[PDB]
Amino acid sequence: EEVTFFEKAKRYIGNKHLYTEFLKILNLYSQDILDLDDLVEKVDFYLGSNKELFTWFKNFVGYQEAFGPSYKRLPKSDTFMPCSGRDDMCWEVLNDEWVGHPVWASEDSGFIAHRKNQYEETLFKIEEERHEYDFYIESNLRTIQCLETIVNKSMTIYKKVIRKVYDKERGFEIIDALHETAPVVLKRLKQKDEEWRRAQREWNKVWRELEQKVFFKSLDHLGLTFKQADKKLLTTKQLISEISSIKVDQTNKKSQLDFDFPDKNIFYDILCLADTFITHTTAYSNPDKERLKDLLKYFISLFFSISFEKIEESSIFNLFANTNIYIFFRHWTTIYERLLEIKQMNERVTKEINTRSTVTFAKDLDLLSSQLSEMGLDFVGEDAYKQVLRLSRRLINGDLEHQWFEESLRQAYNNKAFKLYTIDKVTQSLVKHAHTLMTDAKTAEIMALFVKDRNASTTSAKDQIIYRLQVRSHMSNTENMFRIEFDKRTLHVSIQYIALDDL
Amino acid sequence: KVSVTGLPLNKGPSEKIKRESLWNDLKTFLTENMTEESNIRSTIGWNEDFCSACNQSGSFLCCDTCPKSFHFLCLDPPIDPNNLPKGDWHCNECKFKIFINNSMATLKKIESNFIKQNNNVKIFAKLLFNIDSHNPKQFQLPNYIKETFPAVKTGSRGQYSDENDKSYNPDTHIDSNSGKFLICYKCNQTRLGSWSHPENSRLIMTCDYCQTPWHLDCVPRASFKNLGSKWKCPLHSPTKVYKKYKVWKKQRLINKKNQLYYEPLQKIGYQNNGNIQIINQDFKITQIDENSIKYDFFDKIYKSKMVQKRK
Amino acid sequence: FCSACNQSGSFLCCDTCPKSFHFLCLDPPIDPNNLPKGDWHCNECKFKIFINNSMATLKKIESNFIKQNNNVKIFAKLLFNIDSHNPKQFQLPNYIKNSIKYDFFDKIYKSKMVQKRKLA
Amino acid sequence: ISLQIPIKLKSVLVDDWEYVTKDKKICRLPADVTVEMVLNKYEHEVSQELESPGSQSQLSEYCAGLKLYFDKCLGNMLLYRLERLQYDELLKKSSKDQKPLVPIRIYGAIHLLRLISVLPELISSTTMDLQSCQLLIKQTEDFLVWLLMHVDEYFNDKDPNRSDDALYVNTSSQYEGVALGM
Amino acid sequence: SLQIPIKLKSVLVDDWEYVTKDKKICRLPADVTVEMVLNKYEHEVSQELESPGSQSQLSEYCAGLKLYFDKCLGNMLLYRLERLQYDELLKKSSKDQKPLVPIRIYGAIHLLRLISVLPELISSTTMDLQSCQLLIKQTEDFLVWLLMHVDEYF
Amino acid sequence: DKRRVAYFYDADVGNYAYGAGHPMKPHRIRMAHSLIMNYGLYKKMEIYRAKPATKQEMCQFHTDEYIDFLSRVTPDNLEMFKRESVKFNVGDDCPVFDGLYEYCSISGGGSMEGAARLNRGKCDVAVNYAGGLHHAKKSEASGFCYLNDIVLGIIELLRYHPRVLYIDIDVHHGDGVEEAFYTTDRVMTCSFHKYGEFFPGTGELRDIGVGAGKNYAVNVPLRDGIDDATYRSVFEPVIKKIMEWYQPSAVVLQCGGDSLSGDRLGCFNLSMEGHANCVNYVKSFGIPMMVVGGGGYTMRNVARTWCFETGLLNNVVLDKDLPYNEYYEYYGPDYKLSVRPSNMFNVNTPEYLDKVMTNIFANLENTK
Ligand SMILES: [Zn+2]
Ligand SMILES: [Zn+2]
Ligand SMILES: [Zn+2]
Ligand SMILES: [Zn+2]
Ligand SMILES: [Zn+2]
Ligand SMILES: [Zn+2]
Ligand SMILES: [Zn+2]
Repeated sequence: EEVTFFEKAKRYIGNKHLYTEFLKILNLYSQDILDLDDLVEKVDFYLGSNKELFTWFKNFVGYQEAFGPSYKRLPKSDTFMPCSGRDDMCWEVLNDEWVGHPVWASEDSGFIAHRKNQYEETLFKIEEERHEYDFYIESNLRTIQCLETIVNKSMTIYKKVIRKVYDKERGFEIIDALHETAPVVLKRLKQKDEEWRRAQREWNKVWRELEQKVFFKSLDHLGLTFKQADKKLLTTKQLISEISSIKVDQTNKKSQLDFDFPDKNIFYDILCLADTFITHTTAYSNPDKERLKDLLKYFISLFFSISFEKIEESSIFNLFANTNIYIFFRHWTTIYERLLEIKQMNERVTKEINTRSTVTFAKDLDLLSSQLSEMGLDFVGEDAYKQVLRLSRRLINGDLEHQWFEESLRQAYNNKAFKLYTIDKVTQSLVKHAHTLMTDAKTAEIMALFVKDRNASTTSAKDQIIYRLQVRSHMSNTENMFRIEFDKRTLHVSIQYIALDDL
Repeated sequence: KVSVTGLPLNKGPSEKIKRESLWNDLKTFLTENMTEESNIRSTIGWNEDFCSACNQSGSFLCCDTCPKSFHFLCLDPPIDPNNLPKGDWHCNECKFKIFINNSMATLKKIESNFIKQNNNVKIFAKLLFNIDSHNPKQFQLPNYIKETFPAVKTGSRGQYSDENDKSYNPDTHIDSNSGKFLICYKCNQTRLGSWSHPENSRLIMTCDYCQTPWHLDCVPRASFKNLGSKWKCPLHSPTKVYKKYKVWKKQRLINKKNQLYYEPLQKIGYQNNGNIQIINQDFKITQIDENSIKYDFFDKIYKSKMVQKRK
Repeated sequence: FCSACNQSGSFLCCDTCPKSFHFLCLDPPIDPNNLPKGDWHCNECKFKIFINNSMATLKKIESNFIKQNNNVKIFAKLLFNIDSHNPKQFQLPNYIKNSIKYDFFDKIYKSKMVQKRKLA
Repeated sequence: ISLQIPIKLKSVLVDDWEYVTKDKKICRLPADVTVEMVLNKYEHEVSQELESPGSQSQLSEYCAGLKLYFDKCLGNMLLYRLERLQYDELLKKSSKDQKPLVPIRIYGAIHLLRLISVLPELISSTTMDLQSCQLLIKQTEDFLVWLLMHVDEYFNDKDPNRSDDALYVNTSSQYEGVALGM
Repeated sequence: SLQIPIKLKSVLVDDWEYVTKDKKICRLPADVTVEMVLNKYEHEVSQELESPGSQSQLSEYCAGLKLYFDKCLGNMLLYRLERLQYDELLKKSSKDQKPLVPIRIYGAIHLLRLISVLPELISSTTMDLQSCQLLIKQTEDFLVWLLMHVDEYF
Repeated sequence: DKRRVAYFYDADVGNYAYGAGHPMKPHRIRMAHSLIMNYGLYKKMEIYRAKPATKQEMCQFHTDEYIDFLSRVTPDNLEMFKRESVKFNVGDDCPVFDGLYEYCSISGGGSMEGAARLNRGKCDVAVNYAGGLHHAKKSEASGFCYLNDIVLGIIELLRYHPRVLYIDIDVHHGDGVEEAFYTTDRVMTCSFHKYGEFFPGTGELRDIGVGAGKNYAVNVPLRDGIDDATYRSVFEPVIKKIMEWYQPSAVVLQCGGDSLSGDRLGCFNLSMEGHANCVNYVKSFGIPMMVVGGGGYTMRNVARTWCFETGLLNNVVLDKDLPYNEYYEYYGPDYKLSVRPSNMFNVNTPEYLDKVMTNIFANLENTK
């Protein structure tokens, strides 16, 4: 077995440029330039993912201070620098040789700063102005208090105060006179304090209204960029790439995608939103609207076997589909997962909103915003999930702006509901994909075969082969196929990516 | 005057800012009467913008007879800034040309220095005389040594440079040269994640030397490399070893004109350094071939086995 | 003068180089009556035209011969130079007066037999 | 003109360049082996071999001229910008004790190697004759061959973080800031 | 150079005297030829080597020595007074149309003179300083082994 | 636990300020006090004003030349110090303002007095938010820090305790403190920091120490967007293992607000509760502790976090409604005692943290 190790390693590595470096490392060991530890660590980096070959190699070769990358050693000449207050214990415990100095640790390049959005910059500017006003006012007030203590009966503060008040450069003479005029500086400083305080009141009002609109936008990171990323990443190519990547990872080591539906009211909510859009949209004729509603209701009632009567008034099964049906199902699952995520926090968020206390010292008295309360976008009562659904319906209709919808969601869910900012566009795309499922002959035939199989309810093993063969006959010979499996006992969906393995 | 608000600090409203930024258990005063002094410490009982020498920025001590400015340290002898010369200052060449440069009779002075040094050294007398008319200048390799190694380049400041100096984003997992997925060497997976669950994905690096891709969690590492040296995956030869100490360093790359190769006839046991090639006379690159490496490895293993089993 | 034993007798004169050899002091020996009936060259001056005219360039035939004779590689540089010298008498040195894997496995096999029998 | 330097010495010079301008290291001064010691050993080892006085006096003349040129040009052209501060410090240590600085007794064997690297340019920027240039180049090449022979005992490779007796030492932040910032 | 023992030098001088003064060329292929000696050497020495590299070196050296004794025998390893005999052998090899294998004709007297001028031949090459030492060491080891077995060979 | 708490505050510390646009402001110290007194925590704590440090006391760690330069430098005469500004990095990176030396002396005196009170047994918790400058190293200013008062406080602590633990939860690596005790086993430094192209540049997983101090320096390099549930899952096991194996006699905790969500420079996503959980966990061990407040550049958040942590040290949980301090207008729309995390993405996968913790636990085996 010792003779076949090299070809085993050659096959496992799978590249020539890496096998060359492996041979170079082995040669370096063979010339007494590498000890066994470095050889074993390098072969760990090469064949360590394999468990048998590495152990065999370690048992064959007989394997049986650590300086850091960010510290240098200075010469002892540059070590003894006079520290007058240093003692024997201080000399014993303090380190004088090894130095780190981030500049060396930066490779003489620099550092990357964290990106900040514009609302954070506005907040920083407001804070800076507040700090300047408060710093000047408090310094003047402290100097005033000290001056009153002097007149009536810790070094640079008063000097800088009277140097700021007197900018004529004559202030130094005033300090000298103060060391030898106290009422004069007293009455000057008190007037300065009064005018600065008035200006501070006006500026505090302005800053309050300015911050009170951008605060919640400042804490929204994934939401701001969201409604450009959803358009780019909710395409057919991205979903195909995801399922292909999962399949490739599985094959490098039948249930690629797994979905679990723990609630059925979300289906009615999605149907309601879709019907609202279909009624509102000026992009389909009158019969086409009814056809789209019928398709949506029939598909949801047949695939998930929910109901057929209450749905319009409010044994594993397999489906072999082309790209269109897969994309339609993926859009439906996206809507369902987003609504489920916003729904599972119903009780906590509802309790928070209802039991949201207010400060009585100055909040209720002076500093409040009825802006969201003037449009009913404050979620008081009006259970959060149902209110979100109602606002989504309003946005789909068009009588609600996107800005106020997003602001209400931000203030009601603490920026945890940023994924519903595109509910109208996702509903529109779902309706469009339902439409293309009608105006295509091949997809119509595939859907008819699915309906026949689903309604048969009693089929033998031949249902797995002849049905797939007929669907492929209605399909082309080059593009992918998807197998969607539905289980009623737990309402579980499994998606398998049969690109060309059926041929 | 002017504050950060852009106002004299006494105005306030700034009507334009108003329109832009609008829509349409006791107090601290008792802290001065409850702070006890704490003094129980155990230690309480005690013309050009560059330098004519190095061609770099910084503060300069300028000359007047010419537009040349030198650093304080870039001067022979160096001058401390606190102890300013405080007088008419020129560089060496200005002093020489003002005081000594009589071009009609300069050769006679050079010959006088030549014959004065003829007693001891006459091959360097001209060179010694040629040193007083030159200003200080930073040392640089004379442009025929750097070209010997076709991997060394000069930076903007003149420093040494080598060939090691350079939310949910799924497209980083795609080669973009063939459309395939970048498969991590350690785990054999791409771990692309999904837009539904972007926390199921793993960042990938695609090493800059051999183009192999790695995960930041497979090779222990926190961030990407963007500013420092080029990243090299752990699948490369050390090129520098400390053996218990003794230091081994791999030879630099020589231009192919002087890069001598040689193939030994021994091919079983041949003491070479890590300067091999798989298939002035101090930089030979032995060509070793794979079979010889196999035999060397097996020889070393078997010999060490005997060495240990003798005991 | 026969430039193989440095003696006198009946020689075989050359044309390009002024050298004379015996009919029997050659490798292979030639019958004295059996003339070449043409152009004859000794071991030298035949490799010279071989390497300067017919092949491409110098220092390339040696590499090809060494690569071809890689089985015996330590003697390759001697085997290449042996076919370039005229035969000479043996004067005293003046101070007296998948074919690779099979070899790999056989080497390991014999070496491990030696190991085991030496250990015990 | 043209100087034939062995390739290993070129590698040594490039290593020095990398150590100074990239790793921010300087030379451990005073050197264990200075320029004066290297030249004295070379002269004693070479003159003891040949016997012709005409070729023996030229060796002494070459060594003396090399020493003089190094002493006169080290402070001008043989130092990188980082090293100059160190140089200045030495001058101060020389000026406090009334002892003049003699650079051939402090620096050694790596500043001499970079001294005889710009000799072609220094010769080119003169009015020197032809056979004098030929003689200088021949002596320099002989010295370079001799130095290449004894290379391992003058240019060792030990890390400053491990050995206290290495050729190079690490600079501190307070040193580098003054050197490259003021 | 090569370290040839005194006894082997005496044997070479004895053969020189027995050929060039009292002409007594030995008989046509004897009982022990070069091939038998070399195979027995490679067989009896390989059983005391514990390294595969040494085994490969020994095998390569033996094969190269055989292939070099083939092309060097009639070139510069024969006295003048013997050449005619060689010639007749050649003629026999011409008549029978059987290839000539000089390893199995000459033996144990002509291999000794083969490793007697090798330093000269090596010096007239371009071999490196490291392989020539290996060749010298191998030849020295073979010379010592042959000196050990001298009474039964020659 | 019911510990006795000493609280150090100087009323002049807020009157010093950096440049106009500089992010670092001592004013937040004045703010956290105003909340603390208005919540009524002065009834549970002993409030002191430490005597400011002297030059000789500073020179126990720093050099005489650096301290002498700091006591003479002024915005007026900066042009007369051109060699010292580049020696000590007190030029553009770390500016020079009117109250540099008195501010440094106040911070150092507070830290040293807190350590002294811990030594004498007067209290079991010392709080000094003026301290916590963990970047200055003995001859130079770095990271807006001019005097390493943590080193002085630990030096004062080492006169009575064999082993001292130092814990840093700022986003930045504690380079000064780690460098000061890099070769000793008396002090064990542990830092949880963001490593990458970030300012301290240092803090790699293989910086365990040199010499006798080998394996007595722990670095946890983290990524952007870490939250409370992940930060505590990293923080609790590491600190627990350090406590069982190193067994310190006293602990210093640098509570820098740089790790809070919404910071100018920081890139973490910790809320107030996730930041105070570290303080609560360290307090739950029973050994003497000294809490210092280092970084933090959003005053309204760092002040609230410091007030909440001070309340937690007094075994109370403060109400979420602010008590109407002087700076009431700073505290946003709701005027609550809370810091809201953002929805930013967390790039700290469990595998990377698992590998980091495995490395740290392997190194920690040689400290007991
Ligand atoms: Zn300069
Ligand atoms: Zn000038
Ligand atoms: Zn991976
Ligand atoms: Zn690589
Ligand atoms: Zn003859
Ligand atoms: Zn001829
Ligand atoms: Zn910080």
